[PDB]
Amino acid sequence: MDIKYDVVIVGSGPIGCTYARELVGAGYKVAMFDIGEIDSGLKIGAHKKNTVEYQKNIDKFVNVIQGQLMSVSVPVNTLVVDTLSPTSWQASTFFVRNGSNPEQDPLRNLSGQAVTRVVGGMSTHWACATPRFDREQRPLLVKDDADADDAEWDRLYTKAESYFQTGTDQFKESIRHNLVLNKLTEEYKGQRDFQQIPLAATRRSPTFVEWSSANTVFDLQNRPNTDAPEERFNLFPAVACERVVRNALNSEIESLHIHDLISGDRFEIKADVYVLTAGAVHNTQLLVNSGFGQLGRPNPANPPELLPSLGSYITEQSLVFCQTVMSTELIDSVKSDMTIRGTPGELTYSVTYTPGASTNKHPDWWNEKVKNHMMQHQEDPLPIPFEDPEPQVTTLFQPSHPWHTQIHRDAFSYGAVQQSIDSRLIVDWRFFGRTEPKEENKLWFSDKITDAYNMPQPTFDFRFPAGRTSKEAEDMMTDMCVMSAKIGGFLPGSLPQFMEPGLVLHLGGTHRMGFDEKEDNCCVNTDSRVFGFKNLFLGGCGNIPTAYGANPTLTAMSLAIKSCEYIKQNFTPSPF
Amino acid sequence: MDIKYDVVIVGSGPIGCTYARELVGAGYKVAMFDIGEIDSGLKIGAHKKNTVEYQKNIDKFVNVIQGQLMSVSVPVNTLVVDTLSPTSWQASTFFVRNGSNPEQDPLRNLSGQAVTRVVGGMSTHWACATPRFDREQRPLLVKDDADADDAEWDRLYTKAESYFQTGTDQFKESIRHNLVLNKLTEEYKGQRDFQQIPLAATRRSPTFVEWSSANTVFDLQNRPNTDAPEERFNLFPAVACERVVRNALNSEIESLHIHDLISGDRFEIKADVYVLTAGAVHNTQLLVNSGFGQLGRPNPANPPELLPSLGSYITEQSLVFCQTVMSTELIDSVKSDMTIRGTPGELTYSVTYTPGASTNKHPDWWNEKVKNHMMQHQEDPLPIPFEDPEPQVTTLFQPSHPWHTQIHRDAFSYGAVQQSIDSRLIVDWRFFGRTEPKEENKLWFSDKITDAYNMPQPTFDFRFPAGRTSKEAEDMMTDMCVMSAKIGGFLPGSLPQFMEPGLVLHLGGTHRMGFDEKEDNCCVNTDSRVFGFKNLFLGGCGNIPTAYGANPTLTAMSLAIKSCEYIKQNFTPSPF
Amino acid sequence: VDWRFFGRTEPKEENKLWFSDKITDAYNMPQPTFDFRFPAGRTSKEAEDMMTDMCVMSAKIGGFLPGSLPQFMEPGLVLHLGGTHRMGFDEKEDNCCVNTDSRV
Amino acid sequence: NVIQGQLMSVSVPVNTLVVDTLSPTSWQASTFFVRNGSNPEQDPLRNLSGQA
Ligand SMILES: Cc1cc2nc3c(=O)[nH]c(=O)nc-3n(C[C@H](O)[C@H](O)[C@H](O)COP(=O)(O)OP(=O)(O)OC[C@H]3O[C@@H](n4cnc5c(N)ncnc54)[C@H](O)[C@@H]3O)c2cc1C
Ligand SMILES: Cc1cc2nc3c(=O)[nH]c(=O)nc-3n(C[C@H](O)[C@H](O)[C@H](O)COP(=O)(O)OP(=O)(O)OC[C@H]3O[C@@H](n4cnc5c(N)ncnc54)[C@H](O)[C@@H]3O)c2cc1C
Repeated sequence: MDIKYDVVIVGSGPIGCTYARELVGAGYKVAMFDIGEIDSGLKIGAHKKNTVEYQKNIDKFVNVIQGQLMSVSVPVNTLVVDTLSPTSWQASTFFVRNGSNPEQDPLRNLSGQAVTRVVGGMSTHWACATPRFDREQRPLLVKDDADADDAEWDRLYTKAESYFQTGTDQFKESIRHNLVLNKLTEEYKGQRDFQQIPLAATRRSPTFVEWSSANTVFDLQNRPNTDAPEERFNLFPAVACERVVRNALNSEIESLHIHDLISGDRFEIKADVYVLTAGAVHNTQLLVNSGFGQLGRPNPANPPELLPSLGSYITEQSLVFCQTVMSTELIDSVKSDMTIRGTPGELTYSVTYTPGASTNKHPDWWNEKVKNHMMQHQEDPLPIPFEDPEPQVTTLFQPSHPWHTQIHRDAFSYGAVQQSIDSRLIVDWRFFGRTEPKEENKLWFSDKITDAYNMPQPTFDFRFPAGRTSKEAEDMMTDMCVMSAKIGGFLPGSLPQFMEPGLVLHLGGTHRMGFDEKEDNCCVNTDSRVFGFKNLFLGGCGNIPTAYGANPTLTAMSLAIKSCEYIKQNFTPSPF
Repeated sequence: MDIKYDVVIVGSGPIGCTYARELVGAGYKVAMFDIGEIDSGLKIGAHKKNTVEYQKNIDKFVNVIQGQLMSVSVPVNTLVVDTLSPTSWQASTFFVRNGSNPEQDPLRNLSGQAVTRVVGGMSTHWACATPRFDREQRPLLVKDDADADDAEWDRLYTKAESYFQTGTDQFKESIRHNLVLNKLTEEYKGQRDFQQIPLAATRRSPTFVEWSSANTVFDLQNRPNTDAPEERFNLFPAVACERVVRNALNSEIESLHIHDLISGDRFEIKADVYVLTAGAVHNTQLLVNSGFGQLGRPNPANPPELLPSLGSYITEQSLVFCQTVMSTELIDSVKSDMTIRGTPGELTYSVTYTPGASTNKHPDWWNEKVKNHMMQHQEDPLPIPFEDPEPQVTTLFQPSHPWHTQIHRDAFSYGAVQQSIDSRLIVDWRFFGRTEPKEENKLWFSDKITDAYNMPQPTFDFRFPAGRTSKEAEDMMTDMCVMSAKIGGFLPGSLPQFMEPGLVLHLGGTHRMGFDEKEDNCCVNTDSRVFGFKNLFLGGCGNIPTAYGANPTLTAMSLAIKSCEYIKQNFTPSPF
Repeated sequence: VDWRFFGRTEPKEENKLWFSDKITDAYNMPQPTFDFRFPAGRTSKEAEDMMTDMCVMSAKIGGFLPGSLPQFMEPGLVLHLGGTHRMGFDEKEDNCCVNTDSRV
Repeated sequence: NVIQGQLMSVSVPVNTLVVDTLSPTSWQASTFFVRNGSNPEQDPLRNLSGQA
């Protein structure tokens, strides 16, 4: 291991890979550290759902997600167990057991918040939705010039969409996708617009989608190699990055202190440029362990030297969720162009349609698939083919419906096992609220309790803000009940509900961006540089300082691309 | 991909890897096909539990196991869902949905039986116990000379133990381990012997154990390579092997028909020698899809042409399970050698002991750990150090207790512990019964229903035989209840229970071994060669024809090694 | 607060309560058996609109209580069964069993 | 609880729950036979199961 690099990046998630891709491509000598390990196959940091086996068994992937997500702050457990044998060791109090955080108020938690420590980060298992934010949800990159701001976000998002391979066409021939898209489009005609979820993914075959991940952005292979002979990059897995060292004037970072988990050694790594992309919780943890913000229970009667806004104004979206079972009417409509004669299972049975008929409700491709299904599987009571891909439908956030929507099927940590109802009938509904940033909503770190890597234990003090955020969240639940009823009734066991705070994993604003540190109550500027420091940049959702409802990764990636522009304007790569 | 090899092996679990180690090492040109993919990291087919993150969070590994195990035969669901919306599409019958198997009788199933399709097979997540079988559980390799049989088994087991890196001291300095071991040793003094579970694992540090896997047997890297310039091996993942092609005379296999899951193309591969190691279920499926045994619901009115015993005489172990919470008396004895001054937390707190004082009940390595724990964590009410390794205690199968026992902690698809009771207190009890082989106990394949890979759907017809197997199983339950109570009372939520048939995953006898095809009712001889065929061999637990309680993998491995000795004597490597 | 919204069901000849000629109940009388589905058309469409109306209405008072989320209850839990010996003016014209004096 | 106690179900279909974890020595059913008051005439999917 070299001990000198041009650029060091902490975290190998898709935002650290954005910095790699830009900086390695421009000739910088780059090192990347991840506390976690290469597990995902020969494609380093690739999506774990890209196996034939998972794509044949997509519900099983929930268990993989559950397995790698580690809860961020678990309050002390107060469950009463009073049927132990009288001989068994029995506690007298609810003591600190099994990694729990006694700093945590159980009623002001994001109990669902969790992290993933693996090479590629959460992109090894995310659901790949990458919508753009409209102006109302998005921070300003240019003030007092809206068309210039729009133009800058358009250039960055388009680039970001190329890195992720974002598209809106991978599900265009699914019968279920079109059944639901067309119905919603018709019902809301001229009030709301429906489209495919923009997905970071490339379809390889009718039954397989290559989901994008960090690996798609940057392949994570050591360089130089035969494909990039003039580039320089080294990834170091199983390395915990613990602290950046500030110079005495707080104008520069002088080193990164690391802990190699396999050998035990602890080193200082020196770079020209330090990039932190360890996630919204862990960027904040590393900064606070390095003398930024305030360690310990916040204490206003004692102002921090540096970055007083760090870990305040945190935002996390409200999530409401339900599943439906498709209406009898919609399922009958699937075979509306068909002529069916005879009884299924006898030689006289047949299913035909008129190709190209002007008054057909469906296109020939749909009707051929129905026909074939019904004719080859005459025991099956449904018209939807067995390997039909899932619906992937959205109506994006608008002023009149200020929440993001997904009307689809995919794997999340809270997916349930359902066996009794045919899966072809079931559609998931996920509506995502925006949360106003408030100073009182905080991520802070204990000065006593440490986590499993011996770093300061994360602690949340969070409630959804009263006012607009809470009114929108309840309106959004109503919207989901109203809209979902157009498609079918709720699936028993997946009735409409707010999910545990944080489960949606879209935390932002922990190290937030703005034009001016004091006036905009922020930590980094629009180049993602930490105020006061020449050579320290932060990337990730933590930078986003606005109330958003749409999934944030694409936006965070776009900020990282602008950040790399600034780096390339201000630091020169070492000669090879 | 060449079309011609010396040896082809179907399956990359630890039994396939045994054939690979032996034959690639003896110079054969070998190819290995697996239907699943490389996921586990840059060590191909390595144990997934070997990440720093799993080992700091071992309870999460349960979720990984759940995600990768796919149920073999799921009967048609008959749960009544009568609270659907009146608008939702509603069933008239319990039709076949969600991959269920309409051939399956739900009351004669191995409902717990499941398979893993990944490179390395189940060894990417197993619990690494590798006991030898005593005479009573083991098939004869030598007729009419018990001491020669014994010597041949000892020679094979000792190689197998070398391949797996089997050891019995990786847990020797665990407090919890020794606390349980010592107490059980004393309670059964002169009646039963206790020891460490033999485990395929190597300890690397006080907090890290490298669990063994297929990778340990053979690293699965293509050859020739720098480290092995004279060897020849190619691994082809994501290739479903579908049929071995019999010659018209039923004397030889002429090719292996494969489906490349990524390109979609179907090929025939030629080899001199064909080795099937796809697991006890899928070896059987592949043979039946190739014209061996009988396809469809068994029909005596129609003897099959070849291997009439294929899929009959199947065995699976009964499994009883509970968890206990450590007794107060045992917990108090952990600290019996300590001198304690004053009062925890308070200034003057000191904990000491006298190294070597024969009045000590415990060794110095133990007291040093207790002492350090109690001084560095004075708030914690227990004297077991937080990083203490798990217990791994067994008393092996004996005539007077004819069941294998594990008294330990490890990750399985069930048995997830929880957060109310300190995990240092908890011990798992798994007792495993032996099941008599009976002809009427069968694994068969549908002639109409197919599985997710379009192969004949496996179907079980199984009950624990009445008589000894059933009597033993109930005696085993009582034995667990009596034994467990010397250590602590049951943990609420893990009370003593029989586990669902097949969850233990120790299925045997589906393609069983013997001396004589007809007199021994078997499919392969003691070289693992399919009767009548020159060039077809099977490996795995499916070979074992006896009633066994212990974990079968080491025994399967031993038979594979004998098989390789036959192959080496009877086929010549192509020139290199 | 509890929210209970009750829909009306169209009377359909095919929805029946009949009694076994073989199986008996606890008092040695013919075992009741149902053959029932909510009629498609108006009854079903109203019932779903009624669900939506409860979600829209209840939200004005508060959000759902976890563990008591909006759901259809098991058919008949409501115990308002009717029409098993129905009233009308004319036995044949009105497919009924009793007249407006409740006389058979 | 008073109410649940006095309400007797009018037609309970034959139960077809799978209990496959009985001890091997326990008496075990080969079919889903008529148990504990259930009604074999009743189609489980066209019932008023809450009628009592
Ligand atoms: C199930 C699921 C579904 C999701 N769906 C979507 C969606 O559809 N759309 C969307 O936009 N987002 C979604 N997300 C969220 C998305 O995955 C994250 O926003 C994204 O991965 C954030 O990227 P990142 O690079 O900032 O952080 P991460 O991906 O979290 O990567 C940060 C990394 O740094 C590491 N690290 C942490 N601390 C240290 C340290 N001290 N030293 C060294 N390394 C460290 C980690 O091990 C990790 O690799 C989903 C995620 C989940 C789990
Ligand atoms: C949680 C867990 C705990 C366990 N603990 C223990 C224990 O402690 N000790 C004990 O002895 N064992 C235990 N086992 C069982 C042990 O893992 C198996 O006995 C062992 O892996 C069998 O080895 P194998 O090589 O025969 O088969 P497998 O490991 O099942 O490998 C068979 C392989 O062949 C493949 N395949 C299947 N069909 C095809 C096909 N048609 N074409 C091509 N490839 C195919 C698979 O994808 C797979 O990789 C445990 C299992 C699990 C899941």
